[PDB]
Amino acid sequence: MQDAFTKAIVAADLRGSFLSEQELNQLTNLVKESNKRLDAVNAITGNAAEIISDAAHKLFAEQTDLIRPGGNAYPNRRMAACLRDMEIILRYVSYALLAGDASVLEDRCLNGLKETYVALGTPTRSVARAVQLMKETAIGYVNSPSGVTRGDCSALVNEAATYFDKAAASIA
Amino acid sequence: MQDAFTKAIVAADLRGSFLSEQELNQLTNLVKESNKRLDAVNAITGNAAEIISDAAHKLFAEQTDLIRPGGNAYPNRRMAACLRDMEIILRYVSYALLAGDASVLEDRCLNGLKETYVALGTPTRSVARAVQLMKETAIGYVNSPSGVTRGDCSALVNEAATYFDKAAASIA
Amino acid sequence: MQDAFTKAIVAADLRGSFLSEQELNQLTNLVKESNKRLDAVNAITGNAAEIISDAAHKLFAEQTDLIRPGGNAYPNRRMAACLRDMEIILRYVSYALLAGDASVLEDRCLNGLKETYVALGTPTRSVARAVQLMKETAIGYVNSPSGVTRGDCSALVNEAATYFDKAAASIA
Amino acid sequence: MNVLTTSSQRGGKLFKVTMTLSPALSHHPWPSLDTYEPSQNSYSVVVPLDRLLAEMTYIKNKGGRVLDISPADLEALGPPDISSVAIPLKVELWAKADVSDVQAAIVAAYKQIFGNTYVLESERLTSAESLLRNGSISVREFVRLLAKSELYKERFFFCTSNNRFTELNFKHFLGRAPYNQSEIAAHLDRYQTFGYDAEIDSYIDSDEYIQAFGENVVPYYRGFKSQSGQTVESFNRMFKLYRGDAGSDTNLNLQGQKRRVDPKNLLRSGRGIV
Amino acid sequence: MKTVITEVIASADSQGRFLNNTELQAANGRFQRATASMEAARALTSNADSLVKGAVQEVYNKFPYLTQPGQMGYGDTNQAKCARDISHYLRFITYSLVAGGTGPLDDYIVAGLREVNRTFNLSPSWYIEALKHIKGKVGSQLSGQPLTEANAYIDYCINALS
Amino acid sequence: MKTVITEVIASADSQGRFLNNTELQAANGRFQRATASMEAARALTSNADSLVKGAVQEVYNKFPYLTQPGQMGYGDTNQAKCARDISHYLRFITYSLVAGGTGPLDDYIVAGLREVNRTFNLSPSWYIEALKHIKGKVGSQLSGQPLTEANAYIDYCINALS
Amino acid sequence: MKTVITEVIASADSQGRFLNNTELQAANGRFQRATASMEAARALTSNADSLVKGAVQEVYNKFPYLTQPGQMGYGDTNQAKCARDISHYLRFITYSLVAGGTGPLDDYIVAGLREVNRTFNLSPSWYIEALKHIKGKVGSQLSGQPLTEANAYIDYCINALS
Amino acid sequence: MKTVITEVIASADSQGRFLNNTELQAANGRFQRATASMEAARALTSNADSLVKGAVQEVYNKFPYLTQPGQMGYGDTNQAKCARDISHYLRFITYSLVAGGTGPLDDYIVAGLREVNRTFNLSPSWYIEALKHIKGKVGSQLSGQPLTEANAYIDYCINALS
Ligand SMILES: CCC1=C(C)/C(=C/C2=NC(=C\c3[nH]c(/C=C4\NC(=O)[C@H](C)[C@H]4CC)c(C)c3CCC(=O)O)/C(CCC(=O)O)=C2C)NC1=O
Ligand SMILES: CCC1=C(C)/C(=C/C2=NC(=C\c3[nH]c(/C=C4\NC(=O)[C@H](C)[C@H]4CC)c(C)c3CCC(=O)O)/C(CCC(=O)O)=C2C)NC1=O
Ligand SMILES: CCC1=C(C)/C(=C/C2=NC(=C\c3[nH]c(/C=C4\NC(=O)[C@H](C)[C@H]4CC)c(C)c3CCC(=O)O)/C(CCC(=O)O)=C2C)NC1=O
Ligand SMILES: CCC1=C(C)/C(=C/C2=NC(=C\c3[nH]c(/C=C4\NC(=O)[C@H](C)[C@H]4CC)c(C)c3CCC(=O)O)/C(CCC(=O)O)=C2C)NC1=O
Ligand SMILES: CCC1=C(C)/C(=C/C2=NC(=C\c3[nH]c(/C=C4\NC(=O)[C@H](C)[C@H]4CC)c(C)c3CCC(=O)O)/C(CCC(=O)O)=C2C)NC1=O
Ligand SMILES: CCC1=C(C)/C(=C/C2=NC(=C\c3[nH]c(/C=C4\NC(=O)[C@H](C)[C@H]4CC)c(C)c3CCC(=O)O)/C(CCC(=O)O)=C2C)NC1=O
Ligand SMILES: CCC1=C(C)/C(=C/C2=NC(=C\c3[nH]c(/C=C4\NC(=O)[C@H](C)[C@H]4CC)c(C)c3CCC(=O)O)/C(CCC(=O)O)=C2C)NC1=O
Ligand SMILES: CCC1=C(C)/C(=C/C2=NC(=C\c3[nH]c(/C=C4\NC(=O)[C@H](C)[C@H]4CC)c(C)c3CCC(=O)O)/C(CCC(=O)O)=C2C)NC1=O
Ligand SMILES: CCC1=C(C)/C(=C/C2=NC(=C\c3[nH]c(/C=C4\NC(=O)[C@H](C)[C@H]4CC)c(C)c3CCC(=O)O)/C(CCC(=O)O)=C2C)NC1=O
Ligand SMILES: CCC1=C(C)/C(=C/C2=NC(=C\c3[nH]c(/C=C4\NC(=O)[C@H](C)[C@H]4CC)c(C)c3CCC(=O)O)/C(CCC(=O)O)=C2C)NC1=O
Ligand SMILES: CCC1=C(C)/C(=C/C2=NC(=C\c3[nH]c(/C=C4\NC(=O)[C@H](C)[C@H]4CC)c(C)c3CCC(=O)O)/C(CCC(=O)O)=C2C)NC1=O
Ligand SMILES: CCC1=C(C)/C(=C/C2=NC(=C\c3[nH]c(/C=C4\NC(=O)[C@H](C)[C@H]4CC)c(C)c3CCC(=O)O)/C(CCC(=O)O)=C2C)NC1=O
Ligand SMILES: CCC1=C(C)/C(=C/C2=NC(=C\c3[nH]c(/C=C4\NC(=O)[C@H](C)[C@H]4CC)c(C)c3CCC(=O)O)/C(CCC(=O)O)=C2C)NC1=O
Repeated sequence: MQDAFTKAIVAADLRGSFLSEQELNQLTNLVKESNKRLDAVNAITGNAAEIISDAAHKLFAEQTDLIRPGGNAYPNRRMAACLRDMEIILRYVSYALLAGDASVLEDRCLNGLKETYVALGTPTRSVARAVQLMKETAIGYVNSPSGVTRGDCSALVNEAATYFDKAAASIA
Repeated sequence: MQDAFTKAIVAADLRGSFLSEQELNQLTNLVKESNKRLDAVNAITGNAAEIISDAAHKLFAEQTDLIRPGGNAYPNRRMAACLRDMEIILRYVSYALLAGDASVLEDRCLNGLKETYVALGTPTRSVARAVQLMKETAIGYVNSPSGVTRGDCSALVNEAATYFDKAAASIA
Repeated sequence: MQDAFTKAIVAADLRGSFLSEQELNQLTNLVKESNKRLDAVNAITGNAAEIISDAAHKLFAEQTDLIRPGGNAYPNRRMAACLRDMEIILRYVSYALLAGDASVLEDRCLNGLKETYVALGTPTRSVARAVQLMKETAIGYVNSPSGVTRGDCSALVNEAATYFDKAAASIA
Repeated sequence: MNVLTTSSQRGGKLFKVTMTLSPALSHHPWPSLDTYEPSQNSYSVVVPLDRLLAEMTYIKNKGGRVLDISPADLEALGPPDISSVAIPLKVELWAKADVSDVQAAIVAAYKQIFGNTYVLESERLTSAESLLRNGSISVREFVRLLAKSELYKERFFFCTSNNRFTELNFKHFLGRAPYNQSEIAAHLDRYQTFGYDAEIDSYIDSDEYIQAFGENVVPYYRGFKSQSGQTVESFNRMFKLYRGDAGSDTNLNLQGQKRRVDPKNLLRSGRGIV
Repeated sequence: MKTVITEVIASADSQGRFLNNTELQAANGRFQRATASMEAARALTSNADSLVKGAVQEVYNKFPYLTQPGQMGYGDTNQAKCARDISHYLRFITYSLVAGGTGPLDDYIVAGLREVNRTFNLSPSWYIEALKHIKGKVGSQLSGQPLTEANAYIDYCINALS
Repeated sequence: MKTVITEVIASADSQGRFLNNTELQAANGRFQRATASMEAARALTSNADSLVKGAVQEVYNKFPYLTQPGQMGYGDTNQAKCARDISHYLRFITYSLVAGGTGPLDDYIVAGLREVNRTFNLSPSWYIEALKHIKGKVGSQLSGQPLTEANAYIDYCINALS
Repeated sequence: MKTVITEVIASADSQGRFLNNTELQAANGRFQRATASMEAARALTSNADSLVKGAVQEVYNKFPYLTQPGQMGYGDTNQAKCARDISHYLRFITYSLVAGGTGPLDDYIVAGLREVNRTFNLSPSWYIEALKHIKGKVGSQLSGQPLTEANAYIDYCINALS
Repeated sequence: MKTVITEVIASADSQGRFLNNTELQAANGRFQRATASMEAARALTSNADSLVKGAVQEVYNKFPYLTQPGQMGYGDTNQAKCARDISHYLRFITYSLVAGGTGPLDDYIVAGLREVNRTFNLSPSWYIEALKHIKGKVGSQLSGQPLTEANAYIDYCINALS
């Protein structure tokens, strides 16, 4: 598994080199913003259930097809599987966000996922949408939390978004 | 696994409906003929060994190449495998016959079977024939049995053959 | 698994026949040369480590890219894997040499090996070369050992070579 | 479990199997609901011959579906050697043919157009060959004649689906794999409304065909080399399409004429509408 | 899908064995029992409409506050999705009656129930009370072994929710 | 296929290990023993014809009733398939002699024996009696270590059938 | 690759669990400690080569027979491959410093070390002595928590080689 | 019992390696964080009495009907067992604060929670609402990293109950 430092190290090694002063300071900045990062990961963990629930309510509000017999979130067994997958993806997105690298998300979650769903008959476009809704709400929480020091988290909100967007793209 | 009732239920559910009076009475009739069905399954169980043996004797009577060196029912190891497969197929045909549905046969036995045999070099046309012979003899026994009230057991006899014919078709 | 006798037996059986006087004497000759064969297998076992080591030193002498970063025998983990594979192949070549038949080599070692290496990004041409070097040194030892009775081992040296050459061909 | 090494241990014939599993065989040890890894949706495992019957029975029961069984040793010898066909030898028919110049062409058109299946001597299109010899028709003209023939219709069309036919058609007539899902669809709709014959014409009067083969050149392989407006994944399709020098199109396979290019694979190169 | 027939077949298969007198005796039970089961099924089927409206209302009468604004028994959509859900339960009860086992209930309502109800803030108490009411009224639509069957499956759902 | 050579190789491979002095000593046994084995093999090979006819008949002489009508030693096809079967046994005995182990017998006759014999109503007693007779006559075709080898494998078949 | 971040994530994942306050507290340690780590990293980075030439020579001075002909500290290629190897170690030490864990050392030098050294007749003693020397000189390039970090990883390599 | 210290030790043990510098910072995180944690702990400890009475009442104010006769917020024993239960939660929150991880919560409240609540007809909604209220008031007893810690664990309980 990689994190943002480990990634630097692998690229350096492929040159046969000690880390460039370029790469060093990029990583010094990561350490600089790490308290914000911890709050951002904490924002997701602290509202995981609601993020999934709210995404869910809204997914089925939009797409009643899945809720009706013949639909991929019917009966209870399938809805529980769908709720479970929403959690799994939100979980690996939070891991990527602590790590500063998408690899755990791509390697443990996204790799093969689309082909799984197609084999199952699970409508990937609906799954992509459920991921887009989790993103909206998750970022909502990253941006408006309990008594965190005021500052600018937009860099981290972007990065979190790209992890949500990776997952969506990979699946649709 | 499905039986004839379970099949009805799955189709009803896909409509979002309680079972149609149409489907209800089709199932009432299956209950009506169920004593005959039990005798039919019992006919096969009670003569399983002879059904396999007699099919076998006749298969190798016809295809004397299988029992020559170079042949797929030579030496003892291969003959035992062939005798075993005859039993396995007769077994899943009897299960389908108790169930009133082919699914256990198709899902647990026939699915992939042809491609197995081709990988192995097992001549599928010979296997199909062994199944045709089991069918002849299996259907034979049910008709004349020891001391059963006289009536028409005929309609029941047709249910077996399609299961034997499914297997044959699937394999050849 | 086959040895040279077992091979004879399988071909005889496919005719439905007791072994031909032809085949009998071919096998009588294998028994005739078996002390030499034991010395030949013993030559490899008794110098396995040096055969691998010397092949290795020379492989990386020629292909200094493998031990640079980016190279398939870098870092220590990969070099240990490469040294291990050299041993595995030398091992199955010695087994084939005791057996008088390549089958154990082809079935347990060479089957699928090329496709493994390609999946891994392991340069097959370099692996083929490492096998060619093991051959040179191994045969060196088969031909010039400790106080073995003087005679002609060229037949066995050829046969050992074909096992090394099978492996090389199969992999490159 | 994936791509294998070796075959046997005590001795066996290893077969590698492939399935599609429920969370009944493999699940994570997590707090909720049983799920298998999404990327092991179809999983494959290599089992020696005795354990094989027991494994298939188990898999089928706990819900999986066997997709394939194939001996391991078949599958260890890689992918085809393509040296003969990376860059082929072109054969072209000149204006005043030489009597055996024309002999060269016929043998090659046969091999290439029919996809290396044997065309027995009772079988050959003799009247049509008469025509090429006298110059009444040209090499492309003759190539169209073979395609509309029964022999071509019979080994490649009548017994397989349209997906397969079109995929073979690209291989034979154009020498390259089929690039898009649209290509398959565009063709199937044509056959449906203008018939078999109009559809055959559509590869032989195409701009792509005309550039490369012109009119006196026998269609030759060209998909193992980069082409224009070719998606990138059409170079892996070519391996699926051509199985080596000794491989052929063959309708005599035990399983019948079937596909070779996965439908899922085609979609990776793009999906639109129409 | 669990029925007497599938169960005995499963047990035979897993021992590599033909169906024997043990397994056929079992099957006869399921077939002998079909008449009572299917009478319950027909009665529950034609009364479905009112059984559902009766139970839906009873959820509001037992949990009055649900029907106030800001609550989950308010507005057309909640009250619509409720009727639907009880209707799902009665539907699977009839299926379980007809099928000769709990399979339809196990596969379509029980597997996953709690996870779903917990994510969506649905209290089992409502559903138990819907079912307790349905059980009260089914006392006078059926009697004898059809009632016992209806009861068996209604109670099965109530235990699944406790 | 079980031979001394395959056995030692199997044991090395399974420990990821080169053949060592233990394994090569073993192999020397198999090679030293080849002369006696192969003498037995040649004698059994050229006498095959009569060894088979001798044993076939002895099955009928010991089980007289087999040769009456309605029985399994009657008619050309039964008596033909019998000679063939004893011939199969002698064939694999010679193979086991030549191979240096029971492999050929284990793989081609022992694996599956009882299932086959049981489905086809073939009594092992016949086959034991065929082999007991073959053992009697091989007493005067061979002697010393070739006889011991012949015996080893004939007896191995008789134990496989008991 | 082992870092505080990857470790806590691994532990969460393996229990199917979101990161919680336990895991985020851990991460804060790694981030709070980056300043000292990265100061050590910059100092070790700029003052680099000579450490390699110093340690290479010391291997020959402590094992004189090394720099004599017929030995493994003789000729340009041995002495070149030595400098390179110590340079590899220092490189991975800096990586481990920057990464927040032993991962780079574990994956690129420790995994396989002994097998390689044993096949190539490389004595760990040299490498320990190279590292002991590097540890002596790093005493005056750093101090406080940067020195403790440098030490942690140098010592980690010495234990890997004993 | 899950703490940063026990987690890293567990990971070493299962892996057999000495606690080394990658691990030491994990531990340093837990130790650096103790001050904020323990400030939250002291504030939650001395306000316990009122935090509990505040949350208990809020359960009745948000679910008015609970306090009517025949209901589970009526009579001394229900209302007594409620205060106790919220007090248990606050107690384990302080323990988790002091311990440096969720262990005390995981072992004494989370493991088994749903089974117990389901058998005893206890709705999680009450408990979430007790905790939401406790979270509101703890906004003005603490600030900065002590508040973040208090929040982390309160939210952890709310997610355990959803
Ligand atoms: C237990 C694991 C752990 C966490 C969670 C942690 C958080 C943490 N967040 C901090 C700052 C902060 N955190 C944020 C975060 C935000 N600002 C906003 O306006 C957004 C809504 C939000 C975006 C994510 C900001 C702006 C600061 C102040 C600037 C800084 O220190 O970088 C600080 C520095 C002290 C302070 O200023 O309060 C700490 C220790 N430390 C830890 O050890
Ligand atoms: C799901 C239930 C099920 C079926 C149906 C099944 C079929 C099956 N038949 C097999 C072999 C076999 N099957 C036969 C059958 C025949 N040979 C002939 O010549 C005849 C035409 C035919 C008998 C009528 C033979 C000879 C083999 C052994 C092939 C070999 O190893 O060479 C094998 C390979 C594993 C083994 O040998 O045990 C499987 C999996 N396995 C199963 O688990
Ligand atoms: C232990 C498993 C089991 C078995 C085996 C079973 C048999 C069974 N067979 C029955 C009837 C019967 N069974 C037969 C069968 C036949 N009639 C003929 O003339 C043919 C020779 C034979 C064709 C298969 C007939 C004709 C009846 C009466 C009609 C009917 O009940 O359908 C009945 C109804 C009672 C009776 O009339 O005797 C039972 C219970 N019940 C069981 O629970
Ligand atoms: C059946 C007996 C058997 C063989 C033959 C075998 C080969 C084999 N070699 C492997 C890796 C390897 N093999 C090598 C070998 C080399 N690298 C080079 O640059 C050289 C050209 C070459 C040495 C001469 C390397 C470097 C790897 C590791 C590849 C990686 O993980 O990046 C792997 C992947 C699993 C692992 O790394 O342990 C297998 C299965 N495995 C077996 O079980
Ligand atoms: C422990 C297992 C085992 C071994 C290893 C073994 C070896 C062995 N090698 C022998 C002969 C020999 N071995 C060789 C071998 C060679 N000649 C050469 O010049 C080559 C360098 C080398 C080629 C391989 C030769 C030429 C003879 C004498 C001829 C013969 O007996 O075939 C002999 C016969 C006695 C003798 O003449 O010394 C034995 C017993 N016996 C055993 O039981
Ligand atoms: C590596 C982490 C990981 C992921 C991501 C994963 C996905 C995954 N989702 C699955 C099923 C499923 N996934 C869903 C999801 C949905 N249904 C819908 O209609 C919605 C569009 C969507 C929810 C947003 C459903 C309904 C099933 C069950 C399909 C079935 O059995 O019919 C399965 C089959 C096994 C099972 O059902 O447990 C896997 C492996 N498994 C994993 O181990
Ligand atoms: C549409 C149906 C059709 C016809 C009718 C046809 C005729 C035809 N006859 C040809 C040649 C020929 N035709 C003959 C025929 C004869 N030689 C004699 O001396 C006899 C008088 C006569 C036989 C009775 C010969 C010898 C040639 C070869 C001329 C040459 O190449 O020198 C050619 C040149 C191409 C070739 O050689 O294959 C054509 C096109 N082609 C056709 O496709
Ligand atoms: C061998 C004879 C033969 C068959 C049977 C055949 C099927 C077939 N159907 C196709 C597409 C299609 N088939 C359908 C059919 C349907 N859509 C629905 O929603 C309905 C459920 C269903 C109509 C009942 C649709 C919509 C497509 C286009 C899919 C797309 O491009 O997105 C394609 C892809 C190529 C193309 O679009 O022309 C093939 C090959 N092709 C053949 O050559
Ligand atoms: C690259 C050079 C090359 C080779 C080697 C080649 C082999 C080859 N042999 C084939 C068929 C065949 N090969 C045989 C051969 C045999 N049948 C037996 O029983 C014997 C054991 C054996 C003869 C010794 C048979 C009978 C077929 C036809 C199979 C069928 O259609 O049923 C086919 C299928 C296409 C066709 O039938 O024309 C190919 C591609 N093709 C090539 O292009
Ligand atoms: C196949 C078997 C099956 C069952 C049993 C089932 C239950 C079920 N009930 C749901 C929602 C619901 N269920 C109710 C239930 C009620 N509201 C009230 O007025 C009453 C208090 C109560 C009826 C007693 C409500 C209000 C919702 C909407 C929840 C939401 O999305 O906020 C949902 C979420 C998807 C959706 O919004 O439809 C499921 C899956 N789904 C199934 O597929
Ligand atoms: C490779 C090793 C191998 C063996 C050993 C073998 C035995 C064997 N004996 C068989 C039949 C037979 N075996 C006999 C044996 C005898 N009949 C007599 O007159 C005597 C009593 C006796 C000889 C002592 C008979 C009569 C049959 C025919 C059984 C039948 O089909 O009814 C069959 C059934 C297939 C067939 O009909 O040929 C097998 C497989 N098959 C093999 O492949
Ligand atoms: C990524 C981490 C990594 C390490 C640590 C590493 C060590 C390493 N040292 C090697 C050789 C060597 N190492 C040395 C070492 C020394 N010679 C001297 O003068 C001194 C005594 C000593 C330095 C202290 C020598 C002489 C060789 C050449 C050995 C040979 O091929 O004979 C080789 C063999 C391949 C080659 O010849 O380069 C490896 C893999 N390789 C790696 O990839
Ligand atoms: C160590 C951690 C721990 C927890 C969290 C815990 C919860 C818990 N609450 C219980 C009961 C209870 N819990 C309540 C709760 C409430 N009543 C009200 O007025 C409010 C609605 C609500 C408070 C918000 C009630 C009324 C009971 C009595 C239930 C009964 O026995 O009927 C019981 C049953 C044993 C008993 O009767 O005491 C347990 C185990 N037990 C533990 O050991």
